[PDB]
Amino acid sequence: QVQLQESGGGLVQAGGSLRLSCAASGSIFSPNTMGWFRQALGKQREMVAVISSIASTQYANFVKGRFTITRDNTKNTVHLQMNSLIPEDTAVYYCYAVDKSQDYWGQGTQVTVSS
Amino acid sequence: QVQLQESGGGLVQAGGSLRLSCAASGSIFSPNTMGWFRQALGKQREMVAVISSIASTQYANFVKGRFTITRDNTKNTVHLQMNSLIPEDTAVYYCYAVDKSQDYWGQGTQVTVSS
Amino acid sequence: QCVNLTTRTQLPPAYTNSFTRGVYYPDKVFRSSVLHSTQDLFLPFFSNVTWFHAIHVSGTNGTKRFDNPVLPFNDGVYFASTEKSNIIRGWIFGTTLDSKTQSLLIVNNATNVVIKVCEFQFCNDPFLGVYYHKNNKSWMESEFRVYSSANNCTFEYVSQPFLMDLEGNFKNLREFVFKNIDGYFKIYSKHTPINLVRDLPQGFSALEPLVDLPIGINITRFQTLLALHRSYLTPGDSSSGWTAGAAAYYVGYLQPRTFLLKYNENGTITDAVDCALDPLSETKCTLKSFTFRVQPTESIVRFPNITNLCPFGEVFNATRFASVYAWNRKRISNCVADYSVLYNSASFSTFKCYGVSPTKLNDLCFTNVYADSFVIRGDEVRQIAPGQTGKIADYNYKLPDDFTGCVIAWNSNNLDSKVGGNYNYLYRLFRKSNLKPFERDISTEIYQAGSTPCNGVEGFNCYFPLQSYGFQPTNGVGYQPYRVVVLSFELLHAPATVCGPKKSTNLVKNKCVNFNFNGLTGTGVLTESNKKFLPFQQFGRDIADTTDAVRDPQTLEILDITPCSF
Amino acid sequence: QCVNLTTRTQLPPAYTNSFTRGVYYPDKVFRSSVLHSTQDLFLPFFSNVTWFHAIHVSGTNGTKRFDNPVLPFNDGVYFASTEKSNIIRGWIFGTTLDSKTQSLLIVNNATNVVIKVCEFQFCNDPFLGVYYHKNNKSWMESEFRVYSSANNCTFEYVSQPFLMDLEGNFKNLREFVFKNIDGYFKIYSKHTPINLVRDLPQGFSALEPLVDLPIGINITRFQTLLALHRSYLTPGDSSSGWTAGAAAYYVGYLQPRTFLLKYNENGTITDAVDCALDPLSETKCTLKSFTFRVQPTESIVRFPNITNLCPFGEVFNATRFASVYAWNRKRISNCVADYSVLYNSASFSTFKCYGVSPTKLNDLCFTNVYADSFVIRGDEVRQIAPGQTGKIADYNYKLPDDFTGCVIAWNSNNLDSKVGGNYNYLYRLFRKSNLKPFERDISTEIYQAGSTPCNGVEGFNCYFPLQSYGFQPTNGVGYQPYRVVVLSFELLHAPATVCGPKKSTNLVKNKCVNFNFNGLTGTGVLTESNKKFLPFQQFGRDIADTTDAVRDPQTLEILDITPCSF
Amino acid sequence: QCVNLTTRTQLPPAYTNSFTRGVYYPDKVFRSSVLHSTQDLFLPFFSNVTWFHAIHVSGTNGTKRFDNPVLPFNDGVYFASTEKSNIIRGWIFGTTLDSKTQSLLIVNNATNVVIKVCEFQFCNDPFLGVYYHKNNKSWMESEFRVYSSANNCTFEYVSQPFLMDLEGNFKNLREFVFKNIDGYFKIYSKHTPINLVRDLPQGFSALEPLVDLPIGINITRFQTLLALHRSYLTPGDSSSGWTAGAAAYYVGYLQPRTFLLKYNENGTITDAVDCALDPLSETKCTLKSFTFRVQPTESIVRFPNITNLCPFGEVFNATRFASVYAWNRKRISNCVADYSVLYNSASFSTFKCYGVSPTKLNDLCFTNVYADSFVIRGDEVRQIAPGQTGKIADYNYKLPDDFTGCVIAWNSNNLDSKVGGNYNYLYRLFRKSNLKPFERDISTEIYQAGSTPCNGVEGFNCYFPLQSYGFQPTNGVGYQPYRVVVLSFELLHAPATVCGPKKSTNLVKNKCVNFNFNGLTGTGVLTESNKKFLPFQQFGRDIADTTDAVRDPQTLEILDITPCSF
Ligand SMILES: *[C@@H]1O[C@H](CO)[C@@H](O)[C@H](O)[C@H]1NC(C)=O
Ligand SMILES: *[C@@H]1O[C@H](CO)[C@@H](O)[C@H](O)[C@H]1NC(C)=O
Ligand SMILES: *[C@@H]1O[C@H](CO)[C@@H](O)[C@H](O)[C@H]1NC(C)=O
Ligand SMILES: *[C@@H]1O[C@H](CO)[C@@H](O)[C@H](O)[C@H]1NC(C)=O
Ligand SMILES: *[C@@H]1O[C@H](CO)[C@@H](O)[C@H](O)[C@H]1NC(C)=O
Ligand SMILES: *[C@@H]1O[C@H](CO)[C@@H](O)[C@H](O)[C@H]1NC(C)=O
Ligand SMILES: *[C@@H]1O[C@H](CO)[C@@H](O)[C@H](O)[C@H]1NC(C)=O
Repeated sequence: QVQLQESGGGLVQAGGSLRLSCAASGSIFSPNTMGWFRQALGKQREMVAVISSIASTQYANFVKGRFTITRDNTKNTVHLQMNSLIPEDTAVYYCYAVDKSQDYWGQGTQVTVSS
Repeated sequence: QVQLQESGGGLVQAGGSLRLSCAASGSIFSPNTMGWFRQALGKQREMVAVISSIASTQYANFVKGRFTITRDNTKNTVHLQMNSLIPEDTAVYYCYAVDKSQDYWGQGTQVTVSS
Repeated sequence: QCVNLTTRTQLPPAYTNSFTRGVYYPDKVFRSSVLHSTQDLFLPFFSNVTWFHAIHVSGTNGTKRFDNPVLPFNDGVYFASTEKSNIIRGWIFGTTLDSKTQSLLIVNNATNVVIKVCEFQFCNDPFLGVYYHKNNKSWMESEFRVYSSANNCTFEYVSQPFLMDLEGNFKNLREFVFKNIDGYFKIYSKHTPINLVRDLPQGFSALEPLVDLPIGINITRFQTLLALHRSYLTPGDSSSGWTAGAAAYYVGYLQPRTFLLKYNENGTITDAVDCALDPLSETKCTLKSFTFRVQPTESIVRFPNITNLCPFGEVFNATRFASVYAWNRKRISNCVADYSVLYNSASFSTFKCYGVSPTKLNDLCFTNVYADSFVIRGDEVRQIAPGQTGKIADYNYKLPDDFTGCVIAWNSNNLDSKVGGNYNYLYRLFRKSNLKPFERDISTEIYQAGSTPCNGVEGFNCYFPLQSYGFQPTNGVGYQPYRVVVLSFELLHAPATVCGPKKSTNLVKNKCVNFNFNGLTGTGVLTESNKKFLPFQQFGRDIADTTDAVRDPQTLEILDITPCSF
Repeated sequence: QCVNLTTRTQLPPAYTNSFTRGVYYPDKVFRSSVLHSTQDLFLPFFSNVTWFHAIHVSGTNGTKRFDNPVLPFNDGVYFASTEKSNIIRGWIFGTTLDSKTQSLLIVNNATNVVIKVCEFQFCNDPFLGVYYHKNNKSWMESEFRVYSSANNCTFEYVSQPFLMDLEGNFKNLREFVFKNIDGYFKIYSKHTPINLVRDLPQGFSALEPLVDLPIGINITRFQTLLALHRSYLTPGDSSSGWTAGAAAYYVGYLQPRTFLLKYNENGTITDAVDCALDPLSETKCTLKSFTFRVQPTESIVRFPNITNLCPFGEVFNATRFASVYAWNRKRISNCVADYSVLYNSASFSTFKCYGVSPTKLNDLCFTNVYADSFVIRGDEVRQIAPGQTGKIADYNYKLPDDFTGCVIAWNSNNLDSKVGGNYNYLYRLFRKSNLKPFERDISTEIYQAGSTPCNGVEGFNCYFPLQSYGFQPTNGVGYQPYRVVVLSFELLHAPATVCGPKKSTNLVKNKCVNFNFNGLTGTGVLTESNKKFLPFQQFGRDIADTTDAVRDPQTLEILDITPCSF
Repeated sequence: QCVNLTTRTQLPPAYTNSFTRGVYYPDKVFRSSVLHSTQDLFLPFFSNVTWFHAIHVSGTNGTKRFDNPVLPFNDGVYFASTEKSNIIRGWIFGTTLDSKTQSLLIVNNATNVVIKVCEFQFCNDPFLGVYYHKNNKSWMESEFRVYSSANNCTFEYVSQPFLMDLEGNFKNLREFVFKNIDGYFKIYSKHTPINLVRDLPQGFSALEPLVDLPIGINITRFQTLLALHRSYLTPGDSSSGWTAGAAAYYVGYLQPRTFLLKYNENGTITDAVDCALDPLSETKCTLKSFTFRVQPTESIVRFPNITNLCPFGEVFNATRFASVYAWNRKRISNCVADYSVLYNSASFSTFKCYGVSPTKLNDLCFTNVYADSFVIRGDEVRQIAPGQTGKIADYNYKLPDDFTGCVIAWNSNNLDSKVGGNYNYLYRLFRKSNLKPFERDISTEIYQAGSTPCNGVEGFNCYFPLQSYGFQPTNGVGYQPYRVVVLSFELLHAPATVCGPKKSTNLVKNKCVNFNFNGLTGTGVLTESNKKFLPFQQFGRDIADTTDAVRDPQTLEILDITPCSF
């Protein structure tokens, strides 16, 4: 029962910055691949980025050059530093764990930016 | 190259009359529907009148009983008889060839009526 | 209404020999001067047929009573009768011979045949009473007291009498063959004048077909209808009945046999040869002219000592499943697997097994099983099977062309769909190449449809491999969720860990027997073997085509199999 | 625009001989000094080809009118034209040759070819008004008077002219072969200078392929386009046309024939042999070198004189159908079975026939037919078919793997469902064992799910065999009721009683004929036979693989059958 | 905890010869006095195996450092060890040998084995520090310094020691074979006494299977664990270690080979033959007793010159697109379509294909292509896709539920927008009813919004159907104009007129190649030929099929084909 702890969103004015974090507390057999997915009310799931632990980047063009992902090997955590926000980018996000057996999901982080 | 030749406009005092002419050349297959449209500076395209190949007349409520259209089947041309002129009729007019596809317009006739 | 007679007192049986009697025409095809071999249900030659008097007088006082015991009906009946006074009238056929089950009645009065198929409530001593009229005596009036009531009649047949009028040693021998095959009750018959022969004549007579009744019911037992000329209310001292039952009947039971029939020039079967009677008859049948392997006694089943139980419940009743890509694969071993709960639950929409019948899963024994679990749409359920193509079959989960196992899938609208859409499951529309069977690629590398490299950035002609699965509870069946698990069975030359719930039996040795060691089934005799199986050896094949030696699973002892065939 | 021409007056046909003409290259392979046998659409050797004058002057006055008939196009056409003044210009191909259907137009003017496929509105007499201009007279200007209008053009093609310029006895022979195979219009052509031969010359010239047009239309008829040099408005007394139609064209029709073609060293077909022409040519084709089927004229059909109509109405349109337990099958015999009513009704959701195609039941004859009439859920309808499993296929109604018959079923939502639920239809989920096919169990014994006996009383691990089905009009497709009839047809060596709606014919003795006796169809000759058939015998087989003798169903005379082949 | 050692310095590799060693038992059956051919992962005979000293003295000073490189694991490993005092203790297997991946550890201490499967943090130099007790010296106490941390273990196994106690020239040879197949780590082992042989001895010993651990981790890398008798803190000048590493271990890699194994009368593998070693071994394997086609180099594909192209430029690159009522439906046929242009160009915002994948357009051939070109606002170009609604999906363009084809849209600000606004594109908002398939309604009748008729005159509740769109260059993206083309592809049972471009390659003569000439595929060598093909006859043929010559499509030269020498 891999649990994905997500935290670090909220309400921020246009041009601000936030720092999300997702932590996998479960088994996580052998390599993983940690991803972040976007969903605004009325649309589908849009994956922001599915960077693996080793490599492969996998950045999307939606917010090109604005968000970044940091990997912590000691605790095997992932942080989403989101800078230069715009009301379009705002949505609910879910962290994604590919794993060796099955893929899991988070419980959600609200991100809102407007003026 | 389907061409719509425009003639018969100009400057006329209130109460005068003119006879505009729409001349069709090119492909213009048998089922055509030729119309006249009004445009005054600051407004959009207003439907003046239309006649189809059935020879039926469809006129707008703006000009009840003033404009008239006659067809020429031998040359497949159109004539607006333009009578009982008022200064609200001051606007450039254009033909419209419905045909079947790729509707063609003309180059225009300036109509001015004032005292 | 029925009338109660006396107790039958269970007379001891009496037998007699049937000298080549009961040969009927197996087909309706005219054959002339030809020897045709037919494998059908025939009365064996020189067989012991059981013979009963119509009236038997055994008591010291001189009691006269019907001999009409309920006789079994095993794959047809040859019924012969030697009589002179029409004291035999018909038969009843059935399983329980009461209102619970359907039954057949055939009775022949002076005019015609009555054949009925109804839920007769037959009495213990069914029969027909015969009284002559006061002036004519040419015909004889019959009152039927066979059944108390009849219900649910589905057949009625009337025709010319099967049994003619017999109205003083002019006995007649009438032979009949009754068969029940494929819901059809066939009557063959032949009637011949007899003279001075008490038992069955010696000779040959062919039995021509009479009728083929569509009865469509089950028969296990049958009885005989007899005509009583005396009175049950007042039994006379003697001569009230018919000469103390001189007339009587023989009953024999047909068996599956091959007969060689000789059609003469006119098309009549003038001679027959029973292939299983004597070696000379065997020679005649093999040469088609008129001029051995030891069987197993019983079945023994021998399995390992395993008391564990499987997590099949957890796999099939799990709260969450993996996506189509990155499908979860669990190994199940060292447990006893009951597939009846699975096969007979009827809660699965799709259940296909390849390389094994789904009803024999409970019998086989496998080294290991692998459970693959995920969720799909309906139109893609057809894609989980060997030899198929498609985006799942080529990019997500490929079953090999030699797949052996069972794919199971069931509806999951109310588990996996949510009103605004469940986007927790995905697939890959793009990949550089098709998959290998059971290979699971989980890479998320951005696709490169164009000629320019994407470098892990999806722009134009660059797309992320995975697209979400649209689950809504209002979706059509093709777009609805289905939870699917593929159970791949491994049947290898290895000791099995996942078993069936079969009970191992005792080991019977030095005897030809049906055996089943660790799923290997066969027939043969077993002996102690001195063969030097090392602690790890399980099976043995010196000839590489016949398992000469095996290890018993319960007790680790080498028993070598000789074929009890000699 | 078109011009109406005078009546053709239906000139009588005239024929001539085609001495080894019309051989084209069937393939596009280079063969050198080899003999190849090709089975293809060829014009038979020494065939009669019908020839028409371009302009015929047959009236007494001297009227000159084009002979331009509409001719059939049956599996290709060989069109040969002998002319000297380019009076023939092209062809039109199609079925209706009007605006309703698509048509193909091939025309040749002085410059190039015009190939079109459009919805041409061809007039009665298409042609090209051809006129010379005043000074050079090198070329001829053409006015097309072929079609009134063209719409929905789906093809356009131009190339170097099919016919060369002919601008005084230098007659030329232009031979063409037109085929329409697999939506491709294939044109082969050859041009040869001819001298002093009025009709088709004697010799050999192979037709090289010319064009392959992916036309993809249906062609049944074709016509010829002619050049009108004279004026229709003022027809001259004489010489206004071209020498009273000295030019002519011959038309022959291709047929499927086997030819032996001889390719020389350069690869050009030098000679050919028509294998079906003469016994010598047949021998040449048999040896592959250049150096007993008596047919049935008529067909004899014999059926019994039965006027009854089978009671399908009391089965399919019955007001009530029993539960899935109690067999209510209706037996149909001695009646005429019109099956087109059921299979052309298109109201039954399942038509699944095994062993017999559903369109040939109207021709076959059966000993009997059994109609099972029951109501079953839709998702379980797929369980009524041979070789299947499931609660219905195992615990209610079993089907043997060798079924010969048809399962038919339709929706019964508005007939069997009520608002409150119809629990009069009952089902089993539990039995001690599976059935045998056509076994019919109506027992109500309570089954023992546990180890303790139930003794006919429900309780713990004791259940009734009977559950009820909630048939409601709001149920889905999977749960709505379905009315199902299983028609089992019996084909045995017995006389038929449910013979279909055929028409028995008269008798032709001692002549070769296709014959049908009570359902046995075959070919042969019949003679009077002295064989005697026993009343139960209908057929005869002295050799056991061919029916030598047969009984006529109408007259009881026994007729023997001899093979037709001499 | 781990201890850092000195740099390995990358000692140059040294090899030795393996005289028929490493043969194990492939299957678990008893075979006696039989020759069996098995194809499996075997170490090839007389192979070069790499040999490493446990302790190597190579420095000038006399440094004693272990030689324990991390070696590959390619489809199995044959690990032999010749030693005397138990310096080799076990192995570590894994891909990264760190915490990122799972790892396998096998260790043999003085008492038992330890087999663990965990993500150990292996150091650079794992080893066991072995020290004897001060009084007994019978056994050796071992300190493990091979991993830093053990966590998330998924396996544990303990049994009798793999390596027996070796506690002075009685060297012993211990041979192991490690395989990782189907999630199973299989170990085979054999122990022999060796005398006066420095390298692997000459002889035959078969390896009996030891363990068959079920383990999912992939290995592809491994290392040997050794024991230090000396001290890492204080390294002695000499003899502190064990005699400068006379003992050694040899590593070879298994390969897929076919062996002929000879099971003797007692069932042990006595001899083996490697079928791929020498020609005589090949003969022995072919006769199953102890007593050739040239491959093609590359593939060649040649198709004729690409000439006809679609007028996609007249559609996509057109100057003016029509209104949203009169779509420029244009027919496309009889020409070659290159869809790589519009795909790789990627100048189109929307590119959606339904019923066909967008990358295989160049491979499919279509009967017809229909192009509809027009101009539409941003949001509405998003609307065009099957099964959707809206003003345009319901009132101007009718799009079927099943639609095979591609919708293609691009932004058109700089082409269709003017400063004053382009009102030449008209859109409807009112119609009496929704559309039917592909209806191009251009009627201008005034719609009756109220209950009174309009009679072609506007007024109250009377509106013209056509409103104007204000296309301006300052408009937002949603209101900006987009030029759109929908291409509907027709795939039916007719010949194709629109085909993708065929990609031919270069020509290689006088070489054995795979060739594809206009669909004719084969393998062979091609030479210039002096044959005389006709203008047609693309490919020649010999006496019996088997095409000898072909004609190159691009260059009319005739290339004859000779089968590749075999
Ligand atoms: C081991 O398991 C722990 C707890 O489940 C987890 O945090 C860690 O990522 C796993 N892998 C390690 C420690 O390498
Ligand atoms: C899942 O639960 C249902 C509850 O009705 C039960 O009938 C079924 O047997 C369970 N599945 C398994 C595999 O045990
Ligand atoms: C069960 O099997 C084991 C090993 O096969 C054996 O040692 C034991 O005696 C058996 N016990 C019984 C009760 O059969
Ligand atoms: C049953 O009645 C319907 C009435 O519509 C009719 O169409 C159909 O042919 C009938 N079928 C039979 C077998 O009578
Ligand atoms: C009709 O059938 C009867 C039945 O025996 C037969 O007698 C009669 O000849 C038949 N009629 C014809 C015309 O065959
Ligand atoms: C035509 O379209 C092509 C598509 O490849 C592209 O190069 C360009 O946009 C257009 N060029 C011209 C000259 O119209
Ligand atoms: C085909 O194209 C090539 C290269 O453009 C040319 O050399 C060759 O001549 C062409 N084919 C013909 C028949 O001209």
